[PDB]
Amino acid sequence: VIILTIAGNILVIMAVLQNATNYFLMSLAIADMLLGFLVMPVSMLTILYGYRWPSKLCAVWIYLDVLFSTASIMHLCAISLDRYVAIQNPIHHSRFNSRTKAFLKIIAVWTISVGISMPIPVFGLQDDSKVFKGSCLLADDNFVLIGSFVSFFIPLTIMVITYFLTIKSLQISNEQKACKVLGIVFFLFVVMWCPFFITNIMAVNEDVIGALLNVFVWIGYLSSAVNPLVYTLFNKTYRSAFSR
Amino acid sequence: VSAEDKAAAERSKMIDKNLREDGEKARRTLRLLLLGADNSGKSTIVKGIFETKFQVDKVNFHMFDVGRRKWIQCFNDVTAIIFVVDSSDYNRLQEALNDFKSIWNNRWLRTISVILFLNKQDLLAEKVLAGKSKIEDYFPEFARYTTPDPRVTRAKYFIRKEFVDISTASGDGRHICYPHFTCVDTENARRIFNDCKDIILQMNLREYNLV
Amino acid sequence: QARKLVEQLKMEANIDRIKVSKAAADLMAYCEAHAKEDPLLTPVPASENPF
Amino acid sequence: ELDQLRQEAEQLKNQIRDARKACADATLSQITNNIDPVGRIQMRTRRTLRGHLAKIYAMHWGTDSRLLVSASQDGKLIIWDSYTTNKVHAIPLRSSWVMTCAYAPSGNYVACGGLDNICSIYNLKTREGNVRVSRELAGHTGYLSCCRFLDDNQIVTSSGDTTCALWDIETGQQTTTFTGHTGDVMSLSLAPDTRLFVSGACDASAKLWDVREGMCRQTFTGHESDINAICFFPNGNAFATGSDDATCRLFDLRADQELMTYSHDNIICGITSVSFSKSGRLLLAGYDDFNCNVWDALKADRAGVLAGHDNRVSCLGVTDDGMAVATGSWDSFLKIWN
Amino acid sequence: VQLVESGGGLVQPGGSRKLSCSASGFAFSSFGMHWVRQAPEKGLEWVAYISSGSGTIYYADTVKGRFTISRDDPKNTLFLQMTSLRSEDTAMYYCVRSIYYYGSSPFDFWGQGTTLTVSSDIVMTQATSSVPVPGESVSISCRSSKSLLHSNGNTYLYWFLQRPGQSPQLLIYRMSNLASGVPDRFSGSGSGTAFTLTISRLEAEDVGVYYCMQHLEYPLTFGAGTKLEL
Ligand SMILES: COc1cc(CCNCc2ccccc2O)c(OC)cc1C#N
Repeated sequence: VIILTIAGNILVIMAVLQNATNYFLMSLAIADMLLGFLVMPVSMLTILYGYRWPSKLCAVWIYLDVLFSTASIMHLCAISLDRYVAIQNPIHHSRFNSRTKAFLKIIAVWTISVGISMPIPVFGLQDDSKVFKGSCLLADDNFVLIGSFVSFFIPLTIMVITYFLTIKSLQISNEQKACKVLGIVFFLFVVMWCPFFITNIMAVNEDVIGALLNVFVWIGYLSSAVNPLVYTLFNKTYRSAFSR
Repeated sequence: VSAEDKAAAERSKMIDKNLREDGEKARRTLRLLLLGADNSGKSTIVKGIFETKFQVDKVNFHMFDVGRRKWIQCFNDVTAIIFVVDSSDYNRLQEALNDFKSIWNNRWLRTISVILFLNKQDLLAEKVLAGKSKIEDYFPEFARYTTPDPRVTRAKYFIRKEFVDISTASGDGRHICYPHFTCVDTENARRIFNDCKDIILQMNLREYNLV
Repeated sequence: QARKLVEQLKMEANIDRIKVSKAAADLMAYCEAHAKEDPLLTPVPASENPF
Repeated sequence: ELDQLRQEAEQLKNQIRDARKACADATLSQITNNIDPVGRIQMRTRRTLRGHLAKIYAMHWGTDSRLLVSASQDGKLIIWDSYTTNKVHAIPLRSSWVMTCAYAPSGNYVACGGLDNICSIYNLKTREGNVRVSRELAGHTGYLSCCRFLDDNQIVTSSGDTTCALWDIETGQQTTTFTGHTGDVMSLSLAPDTRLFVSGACDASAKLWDVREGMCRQTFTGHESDINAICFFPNGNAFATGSDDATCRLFDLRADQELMTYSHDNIICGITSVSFSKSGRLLLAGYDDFNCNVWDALKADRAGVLAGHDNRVSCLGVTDDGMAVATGSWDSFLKIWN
Repeated sequence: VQLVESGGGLVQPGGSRKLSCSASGFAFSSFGMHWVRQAPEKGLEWVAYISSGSGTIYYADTVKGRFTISRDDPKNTLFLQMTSLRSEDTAMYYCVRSIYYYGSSPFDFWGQGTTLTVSSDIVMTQATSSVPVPGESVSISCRSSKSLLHSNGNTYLYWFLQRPGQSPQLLIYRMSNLASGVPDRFSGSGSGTAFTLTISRLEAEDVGVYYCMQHLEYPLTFGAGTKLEL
């Protein structure tokens, strides 16, 4: 998993075709690469240590991971919205585009990500009760519910509405190649992201739930790895550059 | 730097600020290009270098037509070409086909889409209903062609088909042609509007990696 | 028009010519006498260079 | 009538070929065999002057060699200062289409024309701190392809209706018209003495014109397609041409015949410009592959390659001092190499 | 081009007065205005400068904090606002226009002056005050506190000639170039810290006072001046 994630992100960044959009693709790849470099090695050791903690590095680690995951999904929401306005009415979308929109969108998504992750380190550093329960796993029910609600209950509603509207608007072969691709992308994303957050919001046999949590957080890491490939694998020039 | 150099740098900054605004204002209009040989009526479709300017649904269009291999490299950023052909003369249809073939397979217009306009269909109707002049005289393959008064429909479908056949022989899927059968017709701006919208839509689909 | 064309050709017909050895020799002599001044051909110091 | 004319023309053409084929005793590449070669040269881009919002079609160095003009398809002309990369002046044109540009030898005027058949002249040093039109020279039938300044009162222009003209600016009307071309005239080059000038057209033949008399002097034909550029050896007794056959050629005046051809199997694209060096050894060239080459002019062996653009290169210019070289492009950025 | 200044008159000490200058016949927006005041028994002294587009503002040490300079592009006017006046401010104020670009010449035109009467630094000095002299060449030398030659190779020295009862006019800019409308007989030569102005074939109406000004850095300081008599 680690090797695949790092290689995909690295190869896509090197290849990037410098349109006014693909800077957004490079940014998303950077966030995914960051999660793999720091989060993947730690979590691996915890599974091997059988939930052991081989202290000052715990509280900081929980915050760092939250900032990454939040930025990733936020990038997907920004892409969907833009795409919709490019298919409902294309002329007024080609009007308002001044090659500076990418700078604004990149600043806006990153700003929101730091604010949501700002609280976890200050609270965790003071009272280790929240952070370490020697498992270094979050405890507070109220914060978990609020954080999960903001991180994953607003984007799902936005992405679902936008997908329905776009597929409705597209309906004469290039349109039959676009409908298929949109369907594939949405199905992969939802089936790779929903289970962990569903279970976590449900809870708050403890062994069953623990093992399920392990498998599902690894599935989430796998989705982080798959994101960059499918987005740029349908273009021909991307393929040729990849082969070269 | 001395005092003069700082004053000169200030002047340069102001120059640049003006250039940017002019560029955006220029970027808010759509440009076209008009082509047609003679005895076609290019001027009566929307009723050194001449130019017109019109608008529909708060979008601004610009047209350009001169009165040709060497100055054609200048027009390779326009959105669409317009090609007006006559449909009542049978003597010169081969010349119009050869001209269309030369424009479609040029080297600098490999990604610019064409709009067609076959003019004067009522004169075609009268000339084919009189029976004095027959299409079988000039085109041999017309005898066997059967349509997919029925005579007018068969004839006009044959004339449209040969142009589209020239179009689909080798295009590579990067640009396409949009035929039309234009008569006193007063709705020649709505058609161009819809076809330009579709052109930009295909461009946006191509850029977002879906295709 | 053919009268003007043939008149032009006849006027062009009589003109002085020289061998190619002399023309090539003069070309190479000029190219060689002013070699010390070309700044693009021969490299120059950074301080001396304006850019 | 017709038979005698055709026979006479054929007889004269054969006579001319026979006469010019009695002088060629030795080729050029057989005379300069024992010459030390140039080696390898490398030029790194020293500057890049940005600020245009479309393609660049023309360029011309100042007599001082520190300033330059540049005309774009966005309808604006910009005068730059090469040392500090600052914009001295910005001029907006009435017609967006433009294909040429020039800088007067004194430094008081510039000129430009395009697809509107009119050549307009702008005056630079006035009261009120303005840049306003002085004259609008008209009288051609097709577009203008190149115009070079002779004095502060004379111009020579080459149009696309197979003719060249010499204008006197004050009165506003032509004084001499040169005819005899069968295709559009694409390039015009003056001489260091400013008494003769050469012209190149689209029927694969270049001509040598006299300025005061007004009559063609010699005609050279050695190409397979149209010609897009032309220059003059710094001596004033040779000139190099470039065509759509992806090959360059060096014609001679006194010997009357072609001397050498520069071509490579790998390159098949047409050329768009040409220039010499201050001494006359190097020969620059700009292709449609988005890069330029440097040829050793006495051996026909490549010497170096400049590749800093992404779209084709339109114009190439060399300063009077020879300190630097500037190349324009369709990527809206023109750099300065040393 | 025309420059007109309206204002002035007897003012009680501590009073506030406004001077308005209107320019016509040229593009006001491109040029940058300057304010210069001349004492009755003293040489010209720089007061304030306003940049084109109001980007940069500079003031003299003496008038700093009590003088405000503003301009309106649409009305084509320049305004100077003075408050808390003193006794030593009795003088004549002249409107000056300067444009800065490569090869351009600053301080080309001087507007008509007005009268207002109330009820470190480069030091440049000229040894000769009065010289007695038609048909005989004359030489004027202006000394400098420090070298005015910059790294670029441009030395900034300006020579101004003022006729009796008339506004001063530019003669030589950068110590070599000659201003437009000036006769060829005037010549300028210089070296670091030593500048000499040589005029030959002197004729009538050439009599006047000559001032040497350095533009190397703010504040600009004028020379004492030399008077020519028949
Ligand atoms: C541990 O608590 C949280 C973890 C995350 C991200 C986990 N990162 C791995 C991961 C798992 C499933 C799907 C995708 C993934 O990237 C989170 O994002 C909003 C919120 C909370 C809370 N409260």
